[PDB]
Amino acid sequence: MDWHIAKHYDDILYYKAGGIAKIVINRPHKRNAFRPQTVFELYDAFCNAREDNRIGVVLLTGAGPHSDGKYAFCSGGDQSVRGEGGYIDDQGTPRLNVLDLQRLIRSMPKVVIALVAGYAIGGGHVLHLVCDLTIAADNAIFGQTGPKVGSFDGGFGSSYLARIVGQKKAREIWYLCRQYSAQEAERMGMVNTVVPVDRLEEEGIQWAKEILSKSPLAIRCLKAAFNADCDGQAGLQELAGNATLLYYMTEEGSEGKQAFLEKRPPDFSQYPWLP
Amino acid sequence: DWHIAKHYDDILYYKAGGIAKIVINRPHKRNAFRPQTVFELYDAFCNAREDNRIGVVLLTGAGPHSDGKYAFCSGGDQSVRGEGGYIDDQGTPRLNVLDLQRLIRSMPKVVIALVAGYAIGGGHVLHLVCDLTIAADNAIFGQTGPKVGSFDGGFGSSYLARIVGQKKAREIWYLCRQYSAQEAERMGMVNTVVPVDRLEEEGIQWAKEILSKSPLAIRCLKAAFNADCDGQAGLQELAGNATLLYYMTEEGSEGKQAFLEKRPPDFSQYPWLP
Amino acid sequence: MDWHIAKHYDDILYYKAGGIAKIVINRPHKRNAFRPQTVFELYDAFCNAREDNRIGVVLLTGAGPHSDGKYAFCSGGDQSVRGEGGYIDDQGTPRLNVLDLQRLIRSMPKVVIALVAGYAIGGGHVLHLVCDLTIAADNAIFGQTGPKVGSFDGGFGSSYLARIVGQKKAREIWYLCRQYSAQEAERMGMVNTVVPVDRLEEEGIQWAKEILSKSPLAIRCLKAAFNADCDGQAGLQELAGNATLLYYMTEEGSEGKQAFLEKRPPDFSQYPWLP
Ligand SMILES: CC(C)(COP(=O)(O)OP(=O)(O)OC[C@H]1O[C@@H](n2cnc3c(N)ncnc32)[C@H](O)[C@@H]1OP(=O)(O)O)[C@@H](O)C(=O)NCCC(=O)NCCSC(=O)c1ccc2ccccc2c1O
Ligand SMILES: CC(C)(COP(=O)(O)OP(=O)(O)OC[C@H]1O[C@@H](n2cnc3c(N)ncnc32)[C@H](O)[C@@H]1OP(=O)(O)O)[C@@H](O)C(=O)NCCC(=O)NCCSC(=O)c1ccc2ccccc2c1O
Ligand SMILES: CC(C)(COP(=O)(O)OP(=O)(O)OC[C@H]1O[C@@H](n2cnc3c(N)ncnc32)[C@H](O)[C@@H]1OP(=O)(O)O)[C@@H](O)C(=O)NCCC(=O)NCCSC(=O)c1ccc2ccccc2c1O
Ligand SMILES: [Cl-]
Ligand SMILES: [Cl-]
Ligand SMILES: [Cl-]
Repeated sequence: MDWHIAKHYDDILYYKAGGIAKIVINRPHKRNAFRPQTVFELYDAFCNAREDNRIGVVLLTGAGPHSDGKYAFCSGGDQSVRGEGGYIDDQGTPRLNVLDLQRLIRSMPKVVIALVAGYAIGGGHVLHLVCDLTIAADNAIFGQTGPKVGSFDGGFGSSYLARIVGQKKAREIWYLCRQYSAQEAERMGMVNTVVPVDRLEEEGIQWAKEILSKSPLAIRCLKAAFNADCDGQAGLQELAGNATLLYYMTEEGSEGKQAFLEKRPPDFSQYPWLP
Repeated sequence: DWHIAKHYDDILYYKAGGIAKIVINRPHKRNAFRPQTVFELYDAFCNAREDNRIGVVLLTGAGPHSDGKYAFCSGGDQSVRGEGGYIDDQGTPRLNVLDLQRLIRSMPKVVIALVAGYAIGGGHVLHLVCDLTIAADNAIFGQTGPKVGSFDGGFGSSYLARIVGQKKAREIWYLCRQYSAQEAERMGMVNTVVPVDRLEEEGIQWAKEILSKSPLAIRCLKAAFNADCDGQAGLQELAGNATLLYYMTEEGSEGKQAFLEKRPPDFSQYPWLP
Repeated sequence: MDWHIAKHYDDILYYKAGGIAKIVINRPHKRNAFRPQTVFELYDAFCNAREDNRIGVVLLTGAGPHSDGKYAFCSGGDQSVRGEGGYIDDQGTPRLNVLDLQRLIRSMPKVVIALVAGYAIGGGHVLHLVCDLTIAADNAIFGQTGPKVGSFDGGFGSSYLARIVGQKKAREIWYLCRQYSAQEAERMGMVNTVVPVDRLEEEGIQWAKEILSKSPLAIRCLKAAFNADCDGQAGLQELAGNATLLYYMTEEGSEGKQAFLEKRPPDFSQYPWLP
């Protein structure tokens, strides 16, 4: 596919083609671990994709293979910049800004697909989970390490994982910190499909296209609806927000706006009280 | 064996022993429901709810059709769809399947979807809200909303996610692909798969295993499962059953008699248990 | 492994070795059914394990094989002592005290692993479910019987089961009261791994050891986090409670304590308001 570069970053690469955007984590020397900068850039890129009216689907993946032949989606938080209370940015401030990225991916009204080749570990594992869909290469390796490396993600990393693979498997994943193959990840319900490494991107594009032929309004409403099963009032905000969006496309709704601007009482008398 | 219980235009309705059977009968539209179909379905389920002998309802689609094809339900009849809903005979737009969803979900009888061939769109959601699903090996499952300009962001989304998990639920809705009976079982939304010509017999077999159980235990469990999903509405069903059971106690009856006899109640004999 | 007896009980056995405790239900004549006393002792043992700072993992299992060659994890509430409103203890009081045990297993900040050989039925099934993890022998048999024997567990027995195997299977389990093999139990997501009968304990020990090499603080926080997806404010209590525990290890927190004891206003001016 004709990928065009959309913006230049230090830690990532960002492209667009038709209704598809592609974001690539580009720190293969650290198994694509994110440092605070990486997250800022990821945030910026996803935000860009959110703002682009032509983009309906974002493919997220890791740069590879590395000089050692190994693939990686993301290895999570860069431990070489970790200190007191978080990951230290260039200015000395401790951060856990991936939490903001998690929220953006989760709430943005575009479908996000993780394309996992090789390692999706730790925060990189949580990143794949929060994407709407996951397509794995048959060399993909999934797991958490928190309790081994002195961390934990007790937010979407735990609760949301449990809403994917159930409570028994979710706990196993976190407590033992083992590694799981692509086939195991699919069997437990956290990977949508598995393809050969050299077919990964093409599968991503194929899935993106099947989505891009759908109604954008139906898709955004559904995404909000799924979030509403998890995120209480925050979820209701997204779902009700879309109801308001749709209501702002009605004649009935516009009558209320015009009435105010024209400084007259609104006339809703023609509109029925449906069952 | 099956005795007809009431006559309808769009559906068929039978009863035998503790089992009722409701059949969507519009095979010319792959058993799509129009507002009338829903009214009749509602009426039939309500009837089944009211019948003290009925413990289990089997829900299925009429088939095979003249073209040899099977269908459970294809969802909302798009040929009667207009502004704001599906237009009934009287011109009023409706989404009354939402009421049917609620009745199936809340009624204290076990409802089993028997899916042969297509369970698509609103027909897919209908199978989901039934307590159990038994599929024929020719069954085909899927959503189409984002393709045909619709969506079910209620039980169609959230409840689906409580069955197959969030990853698969989203795939189902976003891509609108079709899934085989075997795939549907593997992902957790179908309870078992049998050959087409064994579907009804399997339904009857499952119904019978349920019919030999305590009706009180079953209704309490169904409410309990709903309570994990439906907040205060779910608590209403569950607490409601607690009240029903409390109205079978001597302690509870003392309170009633005391009021009717215009005297203060005496609960002093009853302990405050741990 | 060198198991040392830790305390004597009538209905159960209790051992400890390294960071592992083992609790065994010992009433094989009733397929390890629990009577009120059994629950009291189980509670006491788990509570002991909770109090022991060396113990990080508890293995729960049933005594066997029985004289008839049959294995059992637990067969649930002892129906021979069941009367009006509950299971009658030795003093005549009806009880459903297993509900308290369920809560202790679920909330205690140690990982609990059910090792299921043969029958895990009824309340014994629910007991396996509330344990964090389940390892089954390939002879394991799982199921509920409530609607057959005039009972039901509409608490963790229903809702939590549904958070493991999904709503369709959970309902099947309860409505039909069939039996399910170890392989079926794994396939539906309620068993973490299946091993041969004579490997069950060794697998338990192996899993326990992989957990015991992890950070205890990370593990307790994760366990609370998983409970928070299910138990509303009770879940928030456990999770927030751990946040308080961690806050009580900070210098910032200690300044507040010292200020009060020294009868002076606290000085938090040096501490930043992080993003
Ligand atoms: C699982 C691997 C993907 C690959 O193994 P492999 O053997 O193939 O290569 P390896 O030698 O281990 O690594 C390759 C090189 O890249 C480095 N590297 C790999 N992954 C990371 C990494 N994640 N961070 C820093 N460096 C990394 C390695 O150190 C090494 O560098 P080098 O020795 O050449 O100098 C492995 O490297 C590994 O164990 N990585 C560590 C995973 C990890 O512990 N992540 C942190 C847990 S917490 C997490 O991600 C996270 C993040 C944000 C959070 C925010 C709020 C709340 C919670 C958060 C959270 O839990
Ligand atoms: C996937 C099939 C099951 C069957 O394939 P097949 O190729 O074998 O059949 P087909 O080619 O369509 O031919 C069958 C005949 O039956 C008709 N038919 C089948 N299903 C429907 C139908 N649902 N409505 C109207 N006509 C239908 C076809 O038009 C056609 O008639 P013909 O062209 O020969 O004159 C396919 O036909 C199909 O996509 N049918 C339409 C499914 C559909 O998208 N329904 C609406 C989605 S939403 C829905 O049901 C719904 C309902 C209520 C809701 C309420 C609140 C919120 C959301 C709701 C909701 O999302
Ligand atoms: C699958 C078995 C579990 C095994 O069959 P098997 O044929 O191999 O053994 P079996 O011959 O039937 O039984 C062996 C001996 O142990 C006895 N036994 C086995 N299980 C139990 C048992 N659970 N209670 C009392 N006795 C039991 C048998 O009666 C028999 O006694 P014996 O004739 O030698 O004198 C079977 O024994 C059996 O179905 N046992 C009954 C299981 C059961 O119904 N438990 C009660 C469901 S409800 C429950 O556990 C429960 C508990 C607390 C709750 C608290 C709050 C809310 C709900 C609760 C709740 O639902
Ligand atoms: Cl981790
Ligand atoms: Cl649909
Ligand atoms: Cl039971």
